[PDB]
Parts: sequence; C-alpha cells; structure tokens
Amino acid sequence: TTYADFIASGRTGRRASIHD
Amino acid sequence: GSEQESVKEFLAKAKEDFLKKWETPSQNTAQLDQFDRIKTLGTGSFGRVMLVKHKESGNHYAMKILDKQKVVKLKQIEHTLNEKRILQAVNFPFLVKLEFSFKDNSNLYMVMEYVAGGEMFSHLRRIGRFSEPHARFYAAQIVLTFEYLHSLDLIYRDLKPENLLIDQQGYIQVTDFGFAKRVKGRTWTLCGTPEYLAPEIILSKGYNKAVDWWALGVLIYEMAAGYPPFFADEPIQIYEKIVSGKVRFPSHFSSDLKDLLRNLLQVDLTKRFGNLKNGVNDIKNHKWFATTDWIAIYQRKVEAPFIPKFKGPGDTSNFDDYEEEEIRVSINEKCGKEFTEF
Ligand SMILES: Nc1ncnc2c1ncn2[C@@H]1O[C@H](COP(=O)(O)OP(=O)(O)O)[C@@H](O)[C@H]1O
Ligand SMILES: CCCCCCCC
Repeated sequence: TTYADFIASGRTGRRASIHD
Repeated sequence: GSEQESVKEFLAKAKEDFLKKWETPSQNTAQLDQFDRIKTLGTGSFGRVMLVKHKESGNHYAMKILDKQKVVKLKQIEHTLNEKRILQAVNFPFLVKLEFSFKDNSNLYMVMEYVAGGEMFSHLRRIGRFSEPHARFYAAQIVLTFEYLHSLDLIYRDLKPENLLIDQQGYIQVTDFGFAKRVKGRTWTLCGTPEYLAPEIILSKGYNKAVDWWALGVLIYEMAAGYPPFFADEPIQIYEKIVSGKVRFPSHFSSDLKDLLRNLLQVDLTKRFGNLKNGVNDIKNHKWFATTDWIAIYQRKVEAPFIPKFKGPGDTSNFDDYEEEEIRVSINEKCGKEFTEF
C-alpha cells in the first residue's frame, strides 16, 4: 500500500524548513 | 450578503490594529534572568524552543531562541526581523500570542504563550490519519487564519503539521512565522518545506499568496490520508512530482474532498482556488465545507473532536524529548548593527 511505502520512507519524521 | 460584510468590517477594523503595531513595534519587554529555563520543546531551522517559567508571575511560556551569528551566516536576518515584527502586530484566535521579545549579546528571544497539547504532527503520526470530520475542523481554522493574514498583506509560508499546535480546548495555534512576510505584489525567495512547496516556487517564477492555498491543499490531504501527496526520500524526487501535475487520491476520500483538493492542488494559479475572483470564498462555500459554521468556529464554539491530555502546569508530556543544550551569552556583543531594530 502507499501507506506502507510512506512508513518505510526516509521522511516520516519531522521535516525541516529549507532556504536557498 | 450580510454575513460577508460583517467579515469585511471585522477585517477592516483588524487591519487598523495591526498597522498601529506594524508601524510602532515593541522592543526589550523583558530579560533572560526573569525566567527559569526548564526543557527544550522542539527545534527548528537555526533556533530552539524551550519551556520556560516566568519567575515574577509564575507563568510558563515557550521561549524561542536564535543565535545571532547563526542567523547571519545563514542569511536570515530579514526573515528574523520580519518574524518578530509580524508576530508582535498580529491578533487572531488561531495564532500564537507573543508575550515578550528581547535580545542580548548573542541571541534573540521571543516569548510566547505555551501551547501544551503538542504538535499536530505527533498526534497525526501516532493516529495514522484523521477522519474527514476531524480534518475539516482543523482545515477550517486554517482557512480563517489565512483569510486574516492575507487581508493584512501577509504571506505565511510554512504551513505543516509540525507548525500547528493543539491547545487545551482542541483548537489550533499556528507557530513559526520565520518566513512570514508582508508584501503587496510578488515574492521570489526559495523557502518552505519540500513536501509543501507550490510549483511556482520550485519553478522560481515569482509568487504570491496563492502558495499558501496550495499548502492548505497538501495539509488537508496529509491529514486525511495520513501521508503527503508527493513524498520521496530525497527532496528532488519530491520536486519532480509536485511539478508533474499529478496527484492520486486514496480510495476512501469522499468525492467532495477530492473535488476540493483537485482545486487547491491546482498547478495553474489561474485556476487555483483562493487565487481567483471569489477569493477565499470559493473555499468557504465549497461542498466539503457545507457543514461548517464558520462563525462558531471563529468563536470557538464548536466541540473539538480531540482534546489532548494536560496533566499539570508545565506538563510537557505531549512533546518529544530533545538533548538539552547550554545557552551561552558572550561578554561581548556579536552583530548589534544587524539586529538593531529587534
Ligand atoms: N508556543 C509554543 N508552545 C509550545 N511549543 C512550541 C511553541 N512554539 C513552538 N513550539 C515548538 O517548537 C518547535 C520549533 O519551533 P519553531 O517556531 O518552528 O522555530 P524554529 O524552526 O526556528 O525552531 C515547534 O515545532 C513546536 O514543537
Ligand atoms: C476572517 C475572520 C472572520 C470574522 C468573523 C467575525 C464574527 C462576527
């Protein structure tokens, strides 16, 4: 499932804000 | 209509207050020593936020701390000045209230009210996903928030569950105004969180307030699906899906919700909800929102689907644990010139 692909991805934790 | 009109008036009167503050900003309302530093509540860009305790009144607050030098090396001076200046002038139910702001040799400090229920983010990950009705109660407060901000010519540009806290009554409080900016007209800085970036942005075409509405689009999906619409492991893969102009919705999404979404997640600004003739109105009147009593939302009259558990004053239970770090103040002033008006 897409959900399962989400959970195994490297971006399930808090995401930081980018700049330049 | 009568209902609008009332909004228009309220909004007009709100613009009047904000200008007053926008034009004559508060400075040095306290000092470090007037607070007992308790525990780091989270981190962010080049700052940290801590639970603090006001020695004089007994209140607890969240104090955000920025290292001047860091802000300077990371070219964020204007953003920092903007953050504080905007935060001190605003006033709306779903915005965190800035109490005091002050500086010292090495840092910038912003003291805001403590929102104890934790980040929406954490409840969200733990629960998996929210029900359409739960998601709607949240979306609604964001719609009214952006209506407010935008009316003041402000672009907020970092919507994400990590930046929406849940208060004691189950309502939201937006935090992190670090990229907020007051502009009439277009903007071009490259900033935000990858998963939430509008295409024009990634495409660096120059943009406006419509990027916020795309963001609300992402937020809503995330909430309801339990995962963002364009996810990957490396930012770049993420940027390619966002521009490609292709979303796939889960099988459980109501038709009303996907309808709203396909409008919000619209690649063509010309076609994106919120950036057209009826403005925000196209959103407030959408079918998905047929059940929302916007005024009662505003007045905090609706029952919150979920009320976090707060056990005592200063209770940090609803937040993760972070490595505490020492706060160092030089016996030497760092970049005074740059931060003069702070
Ligand atoms: N008023 C507040 N009450 C409680 N926690 C807060 C408050 N404001 C921010 N935080 C916490 O601090 C985290 C990071 O702070 P943020 O405002 O995003 O600044 P920065 O990104 O510079 O650290 C937020 O995700 C949240 O966990
Ligand atoms: C954008 C804020 C809505 C104003 C509602 C005021 C209730 C009379």
